[PDB]
Amino acid sequence: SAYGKMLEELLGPKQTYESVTRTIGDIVLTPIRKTPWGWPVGFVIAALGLLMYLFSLAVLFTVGVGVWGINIPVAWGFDIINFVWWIGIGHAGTLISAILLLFRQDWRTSINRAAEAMTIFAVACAGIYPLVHTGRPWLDYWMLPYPGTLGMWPQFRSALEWDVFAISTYATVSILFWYLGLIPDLASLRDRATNIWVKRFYGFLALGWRGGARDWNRYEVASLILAGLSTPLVLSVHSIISLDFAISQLPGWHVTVFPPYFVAGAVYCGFAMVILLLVPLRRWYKLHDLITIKHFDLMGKVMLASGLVVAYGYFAEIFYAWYSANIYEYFLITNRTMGPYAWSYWALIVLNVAIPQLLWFKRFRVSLPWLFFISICINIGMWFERWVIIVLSLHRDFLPSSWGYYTPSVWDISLYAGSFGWFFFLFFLFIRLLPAISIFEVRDLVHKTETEKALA
Amino acid sequence: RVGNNVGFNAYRLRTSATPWFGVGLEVAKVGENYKLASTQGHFLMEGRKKDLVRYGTLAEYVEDEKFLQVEKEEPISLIGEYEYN
Amino acid sequence: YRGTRLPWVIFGAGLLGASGMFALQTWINLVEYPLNIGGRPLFSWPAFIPATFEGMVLLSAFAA
Repeated sequence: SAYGKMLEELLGPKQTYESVTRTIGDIVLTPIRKTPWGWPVGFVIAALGLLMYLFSLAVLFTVGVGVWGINIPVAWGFDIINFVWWIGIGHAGTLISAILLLFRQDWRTSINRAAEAMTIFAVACAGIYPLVHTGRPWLDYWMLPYPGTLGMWPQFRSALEWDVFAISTYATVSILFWYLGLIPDLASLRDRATNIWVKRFYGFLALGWRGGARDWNRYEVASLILAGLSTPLVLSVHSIISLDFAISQLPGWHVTVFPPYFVAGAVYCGFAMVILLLVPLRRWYKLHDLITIKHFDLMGKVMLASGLVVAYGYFAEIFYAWYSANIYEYFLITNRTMGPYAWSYWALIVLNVAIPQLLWFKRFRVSLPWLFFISICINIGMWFERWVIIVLSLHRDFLPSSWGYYTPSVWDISLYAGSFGWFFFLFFLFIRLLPAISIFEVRDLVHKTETEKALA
Repeated sequence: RVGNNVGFNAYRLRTSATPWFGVGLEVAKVGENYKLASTQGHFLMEGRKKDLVRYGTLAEYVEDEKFLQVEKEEPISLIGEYEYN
Repeated sequence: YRGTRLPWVIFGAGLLGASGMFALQTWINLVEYPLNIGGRPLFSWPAFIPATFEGMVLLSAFAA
């Protein structure tokens, strides 16, 4: 049937419930020192990247926030370009896990946890920059509302006060919706462990899951509503992060279309990171029977449906800069196209509007070497968008006597390139400790493929 | 400890006969790059007159006192208004 | 089973996290220490919504 021809393109040749469990119950529950190579010599490169993270933080806390090369015109440099970037990555991990659950689509089941757990670790590296770019990080509890023996409360008019309410909600909701999606799987890992103190570990995480006829109905409504709550959440988290630029009167920042273009940029850069992390998980970890090439064909289309709202945002920011008869937004066009950071706006149009237009053609989407090259070109390209928006619009603004440059210091590089350590330290821990791909959601779409094969 | 090595001691170029200006200089650049920490940045009014220092001349000030005060209507402001009595 | 009563406690706790966060920022800016921060009005009815929205999403997902 026409419905079976799209289900059979997401799974391998033949799969049963104990086969989809064994395929994921062998990437986990394999013994330590039987764990595959490339993980420990990938977890060490990730741990050495974490020692660069905790040392670029210990140098930042001790010496100051001014080891970053941030000037006074451009006080927001890599610390916020990488905050909006890292949180932008995490938004298309929930568009897979939560927004696609609204559309009841099934190409999300295999890429569910490898993107939902990708969100959290892209928030654990994005939730640190608003806690560390402050000059006095120890007083970051002042951005929280609490009766604190001095009548001051946070402002609730600035988007850095909505950030600590978006990032903290995005954290403790994409964690709970991720931990919700694990209690059935951690019950599969517990029942299949055959190792005391390993069965107890997953038996403690999967609280009492039990399966259950009614426990599954309460799950299907808790997972649907959480998916229906993480759809306006991530539509607002990178819209609130969008508003720490759009509530400022700066020329390149007060662009009103930032909310539906930062969200479109977060889904754009996020699917690039999902593809960058699944082509290795599909190749190295033998998950060819679960993460089929139709998942990348569709991720390349959703990464295209978002990349055209970004490539539209580059025009709704150029046109309405010109359409605004301001001297200061006319200059915005003649400061990005020309100017000292002209190459930033041209290593951006090339990397978001020229190179990733190949996602239109199935020749450049099914072919994973191109989808992996376009995803590299988007993650770098969507970093330059966050550099064009922040630094290229700050360093040349009103009052020409306040024009800086922001050459980033070594402690911006040794913190951003070390942030990938804290991302892969957790992402390699998640692969080894937890199922790197949903089990019951892949038990379904196997029960759904046999249910459709039953009629035909 | 402050002015201990701020370079270019210009006193070692005088003559005591031409102590304030002399016309026997040979420049002959021997350097490539220096820091030269200046605070301003752009030294040009990038068309942003009327927001930067507005200039004129008394030739056109006696004939029109408000010759650079732009006549603009009361700008709309959604964000309330407070009184400072 | 015939349906779960969980969507009603999510919404009940989500309306309590929305009317409990909008009523916190309004109380912070009107009753308890009202500030002239930026010439903006005390009851700024915008700029309270992006923080009572994430008080609605957070309190719901805690009850979800």
